[PDB]
Amino acid sequence: ALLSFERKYRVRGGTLIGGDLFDFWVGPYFVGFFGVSAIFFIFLGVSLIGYAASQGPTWDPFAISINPPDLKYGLGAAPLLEGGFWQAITVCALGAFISWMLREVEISRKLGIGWHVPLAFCVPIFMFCVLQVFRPLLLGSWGHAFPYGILSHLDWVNNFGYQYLNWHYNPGHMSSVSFLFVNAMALGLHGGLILSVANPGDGDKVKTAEHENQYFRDVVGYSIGALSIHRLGLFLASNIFLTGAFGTIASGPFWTRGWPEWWGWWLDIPFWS
Amino acid sequence: CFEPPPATTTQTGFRGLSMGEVLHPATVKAKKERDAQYPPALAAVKAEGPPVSQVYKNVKVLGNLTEAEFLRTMTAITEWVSPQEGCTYCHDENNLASEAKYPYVVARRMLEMTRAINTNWTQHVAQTGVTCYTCHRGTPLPPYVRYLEPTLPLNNRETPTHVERVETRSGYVVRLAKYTAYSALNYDPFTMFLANDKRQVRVVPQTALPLVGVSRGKERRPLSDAYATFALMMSISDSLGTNCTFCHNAQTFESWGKKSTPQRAIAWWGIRMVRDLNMNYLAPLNASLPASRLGRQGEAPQADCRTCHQGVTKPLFGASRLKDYPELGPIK
Amino acid sequence: MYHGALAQHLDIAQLVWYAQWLVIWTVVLLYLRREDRREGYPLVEPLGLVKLAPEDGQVYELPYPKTFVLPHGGTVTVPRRRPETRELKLAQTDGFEGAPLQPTGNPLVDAVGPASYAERAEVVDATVDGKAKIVPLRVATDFSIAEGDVDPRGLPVVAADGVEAGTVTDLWVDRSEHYFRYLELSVAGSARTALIPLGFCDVKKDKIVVTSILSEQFANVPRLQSRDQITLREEDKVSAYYAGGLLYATPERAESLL
Amino acid sequence: ADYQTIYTQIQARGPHITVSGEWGDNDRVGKPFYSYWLGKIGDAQIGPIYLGASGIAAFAFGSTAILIILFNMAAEVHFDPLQFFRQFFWLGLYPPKAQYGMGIPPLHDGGWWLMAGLFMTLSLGSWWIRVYSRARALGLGTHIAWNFAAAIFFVLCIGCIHPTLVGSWSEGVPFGIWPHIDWLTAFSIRYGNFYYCPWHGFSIGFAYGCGLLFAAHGATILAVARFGGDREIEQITDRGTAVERAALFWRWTIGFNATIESVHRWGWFFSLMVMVSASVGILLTGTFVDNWYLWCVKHGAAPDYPAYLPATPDPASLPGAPK
Ligand code: BCB
Ligand code: BCB
Ligand code: BCB
Ligand SMILES: C/C=C1/c2cc3[nH]c4c(c3C)C(=O)[C@H](C(=O)OC)c4c3nc(cc4[nH]c(cc(n2)[C@@H]1C)c(C(C)=O)c4C)[C@@H](C)[C@@H]3CCC(=O)OC/C=C(/C)CCC[C@H](C)CCC[C@H](C)CCCC(C)C
Ligand SMILES: C/C=C1/c2cc3[nH]c4c(c3C)C(=O)[C@H](C(=O)OC)c4c3nc(cc4[nH]c(cc(n2)[C@@H]1C)c(C(C)=O)c4C)[C@@H](C)[C@@H]3CCC(=O)OC/C=C(\C)CCC[C@H](C)CCC[C@H](C)CCCC(C)C
Ligand SMILES: CC(C)=CCC/C(C)=C/CC/C(C)=C/CC/C(C)=C/CC/C(C)=C/CC/C(C)=C/CC/C(C)=C/CC1=C(C)C(=O)c2ccccc2C1=O
Ligand code: HEC
Ligand code: HEC
Ligand code: HEC
Ligand code: HEC
Ligand SMILES: CC(C)=CCC/C(C)=C/C=C/C(C)=C/C=C/C(C)=C/C=C\C=C(C)\C=C\C=C(/C)CC/C=C(/C)CCCC(C)C
Ligand SMILES: CCCCCCCCCCCC[N+](C)(C)[O-]
Ligand SMILES: CCCCCCCCCCCC[N+](C)(C)[O-]
Ligand SMILES: CCCCCCCCCCCC[N+](C)(C)[O-]
Ligand SMILES: [Fe+2]
Repeated sequence: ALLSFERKYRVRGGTLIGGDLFDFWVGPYFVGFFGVSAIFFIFLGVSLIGYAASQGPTWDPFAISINPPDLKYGLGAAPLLEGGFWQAITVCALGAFISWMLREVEISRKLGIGWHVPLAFCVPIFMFCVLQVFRPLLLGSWGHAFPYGILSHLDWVNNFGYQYLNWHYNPGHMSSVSFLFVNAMALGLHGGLILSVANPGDGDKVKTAEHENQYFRDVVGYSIGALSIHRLGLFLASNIFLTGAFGTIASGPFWTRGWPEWWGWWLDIPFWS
Repeated sequence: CFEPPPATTTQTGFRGLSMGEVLHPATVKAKKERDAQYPPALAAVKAEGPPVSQVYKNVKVLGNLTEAEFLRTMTAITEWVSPQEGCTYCHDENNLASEAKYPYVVARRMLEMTRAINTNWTQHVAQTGVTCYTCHRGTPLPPYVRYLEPTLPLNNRETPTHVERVETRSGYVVRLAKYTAYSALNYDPFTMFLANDKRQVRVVPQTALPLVGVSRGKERRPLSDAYATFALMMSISDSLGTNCTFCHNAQTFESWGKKSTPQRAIAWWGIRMVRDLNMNYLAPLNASLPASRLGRQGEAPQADCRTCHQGVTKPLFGASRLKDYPELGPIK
Repeated sequence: MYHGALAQHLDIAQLVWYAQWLVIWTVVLLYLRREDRREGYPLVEPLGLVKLAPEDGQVYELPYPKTFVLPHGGTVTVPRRRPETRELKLAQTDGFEGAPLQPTGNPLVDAVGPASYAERAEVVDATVDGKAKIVPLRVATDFSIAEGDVDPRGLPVVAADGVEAGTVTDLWVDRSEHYFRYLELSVAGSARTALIPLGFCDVKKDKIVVTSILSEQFANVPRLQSRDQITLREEDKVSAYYAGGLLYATPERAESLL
Repeated sequence: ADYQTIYTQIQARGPHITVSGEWGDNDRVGKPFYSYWLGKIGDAQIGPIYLGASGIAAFAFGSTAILIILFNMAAEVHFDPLQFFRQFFWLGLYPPKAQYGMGIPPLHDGGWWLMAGLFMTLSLGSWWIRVYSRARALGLGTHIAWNFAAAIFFVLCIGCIHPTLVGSWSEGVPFGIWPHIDWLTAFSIRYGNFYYCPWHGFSIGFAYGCGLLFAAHGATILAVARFGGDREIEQITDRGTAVERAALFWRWTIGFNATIESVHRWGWFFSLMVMVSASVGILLTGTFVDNWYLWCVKHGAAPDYPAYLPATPDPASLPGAPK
């Protein structure tokens, strides 16, 4: 059940709600009040997916799709089969994600560590809200939101991009992509570096913090350092969505033309036209 | 930089596919007001007296009309094409049967062209049809035409800057960009696809696996054809003031059936109509036009989708004068 | 005919799909998940009594040992036998397997829960060329505070209760990374010194604020063996003490915020 | 809150460390200088830099590639310096537009592109040697260089291997800001929607996964910075409470956990697999699959949807319709 070093950490306390009532483990899993709400929302959400999928045409997991309502239903409730299941499942998803975040807060307090992880996890929750809640509110229908299906959600991303002719020219997207790419590079560099120091090979000795910094000063003239690459990593990753959200929100509510045309602000300055 | 909310949106596919139009109300309203300038139909006249083939001396196309009908046609033509210049744009004051001014002969061919559009191309123009106004908008030179190279501005009523002018070589990339909705695509889709019927627009294979004998080396279409098709599609979209999802489910651009809207099929017929118009009616007019109308390769100005549509999915928001002017088609 | 076609509705890309999944699951399950088990394994149950033979699963889930050759002599092998020796001042609040433990004594001194330290080597962490890594400025005389930043030497240390608890006498610096990790302070009215990690320090221009513990609790901060160097275990002891404060400094901090 | 996780409150200065490598200690040029503002969020020291043969070779070949591109870009605006700055994003150097197959194209239609391709490739190879050899010189493993090798391999796949395999240089990636972007859509269109390429899916999965892992890992280390969790090498060789807490945070959250060493293997593997997966997809594309959407349809994976507006037959296949 327990890791060899675990027992000393398994103390009472650190909860946000309920005190001792839900302050326990089941197997490796800490429960807490938010463990209980998470499971509630998961069970309810997965039930609604099951029921909705059975009323649909197929059981192939690649082809199942629970879709939002037609635009004409605006911000109202829709009949279950034609958007209402999507609406209910969306609420359950938010319930589950927020519960999951708040549970991590409780786990952090018990261990006497920083709350940085749940903080970081707010970012993808926020982005999910941008796609499914905020942007649909600004356009006036839940129908602008994405459908729940393995492949169907890609068809939505696809058409959404082509609604603005070439989405690659969206400046918020350019920022988002750049952070996606540099984050993946940086994780490889950081992971590679640490492994290279601890595993030089051929019975050679484990190297040092000084070797770490020497390697990057040699290769690129600068090393950000041990703590700071972790700060940077969080910053880079978080900015995939923090910058991306602007490009998403802007498309429709604040810009209706193609995204390449947006760059007219630069191209059509009279000085060089 | 930006356009304030709200946006008007429509649905063109199954819910959850993000297919539909996205429109800025102020932009739609400005285009509505521009297009509302379409002059109303002139009052109907009763058909009286002999056909103008017996009355007048040089009537080859509208000979079936009576005098009052025919003079009504001529007043309408003047309003649509040359309201500021008047009847004398095409006519000698002292001899109305003289063909000595070039606009006379061109106008005759335009009458035939317009009749052909409304009779042979109903698959595109339906019961709405076109008149002279659809293209001309009250000037002899239509505001949106194409040469065999790109020109700025798109509206020839605006005055070009030095860089915009076709002779300034440094502005070529910007001339091309603004015809392809500001993309950097390095292809002129007018000369490639709309001036004639030589090129195929379709580039996507219709099989999962590559067929042996078309899939290696010089057997293959170069990737450039895909860039060019995309450039045509950018240009088409901008010319109708819409986006790809008006015609396609982007899941599969190449598929018809449920993967395309009826507007896609209408657009298809539109590509054919424009080719017919350019090859058989508009391009031959370089013989009958002065040199100041021709482009740098001696070409007459020609038509694309914008020529009629001018940034709207239906030209003039579906306004029609077909019933009001039977003599412009359809012809039995 | 078709490039990529094989007999009986098969194609090359279809085969590569299956192969890719096989590679992924192989690397994840057989390699990475075993690399994950180099610490804390084997697991401890309510008394693993079978002393004469090992359970099969416990052997299967472990990788082959690896040996690290340390930079200043010695080797470490993982995974290995590491039971936690020291008596823990903790009692089971219930009979259930996953019920929390309660502190029986003073959890900060007893070093339980968030006050817990790991059993690291009683060894001074070293620089690339053998010197002690973490040392006060009095010893590291060639190191300085950067032009622009607060010199905290002289400033008071205000605890969570708002009481002045002591005065900052020195900063300990990491000579390998050029980074301050601790402040040293005199505990007023106790004739002793105490380290605090910078992460527990709100550095202001006229004071150092510390919300983790009360002023009185600075008395029982783990003492160092030597004045001018620190062991890896002592670093854990010192750091853990303040962390323990986050949950235990007052009775209300362990209870629910709502 | 731990303000140290946001920025360095008090910065330290001291003599500059130099770890000796097995060769090249004299090829380190420049004198180090310090930046107070950089030092808030990072190490204050900038320079020196190592300047070996492979690095110089990389700069030489790279500069040559950059110059070939810039000259061709400048030609595209008839050398007008003002229009060059204006239109920079829209300018590019293109592979052949015509189908010469594998034939060496004319300079006016893709030969300059091919040249710039060669010199970039030599520049990447030379930099790879730098990345590898510097590790060997300092007695470190070559883990970075193998990750970097996968990234270079992916570039070669889209740049020349895929063109070679289908037999047309016309399919290469153009040099330029918007033009390299435009290629993505042309390629996706040509090959029947890249969303339906499983290796696209895998690559994205790993790329998103890198986001997840670096956010989660970065945050984890910051959350245990109080206990020295940033000192990762000695937390591997001598488990501290930092990594015990980190491990238990994740075990109690998701039911299982890594070690401080193994999470770096997870990250390194995820990063590698972005590029490996991408490369496999491009190698299969054109070679063994022509339309990824139709391939998914063939194998029963594609979703289908009802008509909303009426289904629309292909007009080209109606009787008596024109070409
Ligand atoms: C033709 C269509 C295009 C398109 C259309 C597009 C759109 C419409 C949008 C993007 C967006 C984005 N695009 Mg993109 N795109 C991207 C990259 C990206 C991403 C960086 C970015 C953010 C994605 C996102 O919001 O995730 C969202 C992920 C979320 C919300 C994760 C939520 C996690 C949740 C909290 C937890 C879920 C838990 C599970 C259910 C639990 C189950 C677990 C199990 C194991 C127990 C690249 C790298 C490329 C390339 C190489 O060409 C590209 C091309 C295109 N994009 C095409 C040109 N793209 C987004 C953006 O930022 O644009 C500015 C966006 O809105
Ligand atoms: C703005 C653009 C978006 C986008 C664009 C996108 C693209 C372009 C591609 C994907 C793909 C994927 N997306 Mg997706 N996406 C997904 C989930 C997925 C997965 C099915 C897959 C792999 C993701 C991955 O490994 O991430 C990183 C996380 C990792 C590695 C941890 C493991 C996650 C696990 C594999 C997720 C499994 C989810 C379950 C199948 C769903 C829950 C089921 C319930 C009943 C428990 C979720 C759960 C959400 C939510 C809740 O917002 C989301 C939002 C978006 N995606 C936005 C709509 N997505 C890829 C795919 O292959 O699609 C078929 C793909 O190519
Ligand atoms: C309509 C167009 C689409 C498209 C077309 C597309 C294509 C054609 C290809 C991808 C590929 C990929 N797409 Mg993708 N895509 C992606 C994400 C991704 C990437 C994960 C993946 C790998 C590429 C990469 O990391 O390059 C970034 C990393 C690179 C390029 C490595 C560079 C390393 C190099 C050593 C750096 C050296 C530079 C030098 C220093 C500078 C020298 C230069 C000088 C000399 C000139 C997302 C998340 C989405 C969403 C959300 O919609 C999306 C939608 C689309 N993509 C649309 C469907 N996508 C690739 C793939 O996986 O295919 C299967 C791919 O080939
Ligand atoms: C998932 C895997 C990811 C991945 C992985 C990896 N990627 C690595 C490594 C790994 C492991 C390294 O080992 C290596 C490196 O060295 O890192 C420090 C490297 C690289 N990845 C670069 C760029 C990149 N990666 C991209 C993508 C992905 N990568 C994908 C996402 C993309 C995208 C997204 O398009 C781009 C643009 C360069 C910085 C570098 C090559 C330099 C070169 O080949 O020179 C070529 C020669 C030149 C003259 C170019 C000069 C300009 C550049 C910026 C170099 C200047 C440096 C110089 C020291 C500046 C002076 C500063 C001084 C005065 C203070
Ligand atoms: C830039 C910031 C990055 C980021 C950051 C972080 N990410 C974190 C943390 C941080 C810091 C954690 O602390 C937390 C965690 O614990 O790590 C192991 C977590 C997690 N990241 C997950 C998924 C993930 N992260 C993604 C993206 C990024 N992450 C970006 C890149 C993506 C995509 C798509 O890119 C995916 C799929 C889960 C594995 C996990 C949540 C578990 C959960 O919430 O449990 C609770 C909920 C469930 C177990 C199931 C709920 C079922 C609902 C009710 C019914 C289904 C509805 C659903 C909407 C249907 C969709 C269908 C689909 C086909 C469309
Ligand atoms: C039945 C019942 C009533 C239960 C009640 C209890 C309860 C609430 C149970 C929850 C049950 C549920 C819903 C379980 C699902 C758990 C989930 C969401 C699992 C998702 C796992 C996935 C796919 C993770 C993706 C990320 C990934 C690839 C991780 C692998 C590597 C790991 C383990 C990283 C975490 C990790 C990181 C990021 C470190 O930095 C670090 C540093 C030092 C030591 C350890 C670590 C470490 O473990
Ligand atoms: C060019 C756009 C024209 C304008 C403006 C006007 N007319 Fe015209 N007219 C035009 C053509 C091409 C023709 C030949 C028609 C044919 O079917 O072949 C005509 C003809 C006439 C006639 C008949 C003359 C004759 O052959 O005897 C008349 C009487 C006439 N047009 C009069 C007329 C008036 C009054 C106009 C201004 C209100 C006018 N036309 C404008 C071309 C164009
Ligand atoms: C788009 C399909 C058109 C319709 C319908 C009509 N015209 Fe037209 N016209 C069109 C073009 C592209 C051009 C070439 C540009 C040019 O200015 O020559 C023309 C030309 C004319 C002209 C000559 C004008 C001049 O050069 O000064 C005339 C007199 C003219 N067109 C008249 C005309 C009439 C009477 C029409 C209706 C029956 C008509 N046009 C329709 C495009 C299009
Ligand atoms: C209606 C007014 C359309 C809009 C808007 C867009 N497209 Fe289109 N497209 C349309 C038609 C009628 C055709 C067929 C052309 C023919 O002569 O047969 C096409 C074709 C394509 C293709 C090629 C499909 C193939 O079989 O190879 C592609 C890739 C394509 N279209 C894409 C596309 C994009 C990206 C668009 C928005 C920028 C777009 N099209 C708009 C009709 C219409
Ligand atoms: C004038 C000769 C035209 C040219 C050139 C093009 N189009 Fe057109 N189009 C025209 C008319 C008169 C109409 C009918 C409007 C109506 O009320 O029915 C249309 C219609 C379309 C449509 C359908 C729009 C809808 O149903 O909402 C589309 C999609 C369309 N046209 C596209 C299109 C394209 C792509 C063209 C260039 C190849 C093009 N049209 C040329 C008139 C004329
Ligand atoms: C045998 C011989 C003859 C044939 C084989 C030759 C060979 C191996 C060719 C290989 C060619 C390859 C791999 C080509 C790949 C091309 C690719 C992937 C290009 C991609 C992107 C290009 C971009 C972004 C170009 C940008 C260009 C510019 C910004 C102008 C140059 C100036 C710069 C300052 C570069 C900055 C780039 C960036 C850091 C911002
Ligand atoms: C394909 C890359 C070709 C580049 C050739 C130029 C690089 C020279 C390499 C010298 C390496 C010397 N060494 C091993 C001592 O580092
Ligand atoms: C991101 C795209 C994901 C598409 C996944 C489709 C893979 C289909 C493979 C099916 C395997 C073969 N079979 C026999 C089951 O059909
Ligand atoms: C699309 C990319 C797929 C990435 C798959 C990696 C998922 C990690 C699996 C963790 C499994 C945990 N456990 C305990 C069952 O081994
Ligand atoms: Fe790390």
